[PDB]
Amino acid sequence: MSLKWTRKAAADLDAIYDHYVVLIGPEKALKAVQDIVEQVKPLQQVANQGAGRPSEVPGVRTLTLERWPFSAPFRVKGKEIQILRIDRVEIT
Amino acid sequence: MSLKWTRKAAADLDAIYDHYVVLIGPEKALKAVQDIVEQVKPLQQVANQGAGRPSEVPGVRTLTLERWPFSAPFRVKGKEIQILRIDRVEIT
Amino acid sequence: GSHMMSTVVSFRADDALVAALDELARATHRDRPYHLRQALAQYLERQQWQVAAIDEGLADANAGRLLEHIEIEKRWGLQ
Amino acid sequence: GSHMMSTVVSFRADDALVAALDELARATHRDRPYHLRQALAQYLERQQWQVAAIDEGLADANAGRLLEHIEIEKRWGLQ
Repeated sequence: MSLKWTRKAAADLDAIYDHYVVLIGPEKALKAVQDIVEQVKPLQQVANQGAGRPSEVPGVRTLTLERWPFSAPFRVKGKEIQILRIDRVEIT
Repeated sequence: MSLKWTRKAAADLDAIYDHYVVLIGPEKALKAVQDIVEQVKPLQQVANQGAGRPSEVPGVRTLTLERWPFSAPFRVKGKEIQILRIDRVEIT
Repeated sequence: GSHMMSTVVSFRADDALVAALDELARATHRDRPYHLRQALAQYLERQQWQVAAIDEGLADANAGRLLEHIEIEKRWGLQ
Repeated sequence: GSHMMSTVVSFRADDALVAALDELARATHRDRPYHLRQALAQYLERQQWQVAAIDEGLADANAGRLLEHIEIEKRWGLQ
């Protein structure tokens, strides 16, 4: 199966990089974004495509990421797993 | 009485400008920051130095600003009104 | 204010959270129900912002505005 | 999990908020108390971030790191 990102999710990563560069500088901001991208990668495997928890939106699941306060809403559509956003969230 | 801003509150305004420039561009970001600064100005008058509502922190009151999702914690200290921060907040 | 009726909501909360709530009520000079209403309203507002964000992502996906994962990796220096 | 006891918190909430809460519980497949606990925990966390921010401002003020209002205005083009 193909793992794809929306235009908006790709822009989210760029916005997340800019958010962290001003707080922790470019080397650590880059590692933060790379971590997020590598956490999303296993959604390519069918065994993981039921991970996360039902989002508020129908037919969309949300993967709460480790380490960084973000969530990745996604859905299976045909032969694609679609990463819809990388959204900032509040986590307790 | 003298109205003073902390170093951190001054930096907050610069950070708020950068936050809005990427969303609404420099002309409107500048107006947003100028609005915040002009909303704080009346705290110079003693009649207004009991405005806002008690913050969580003792001896500090918090002015919830109009239009923009920020609050201005402040305190009276001797002959000074001190603007301690311009903090982002969530408002219902 | 509101012109709506209300209902009593109840839930169990660990003692540390209730103690922190009570201390906040003391410091701010507003009672427990005020802060609980603020907490619920703000929570639901945040949840609606998540819906709004997901919706913008669905709009991209349904318009075919989709990028391959490997290309994301390449832009971020991973592959 | 927690090793603490808990207490029942109750408060009156307008029907629209409770309806929005119930709809969120349906969509996410978690009950009312779960979301109410999330709402309270996240609210209190936000309130502690405000304390942390104020504290950093008090530290500046007590160290004399203070600027005149007119100078703020001048940097922002107001006077």
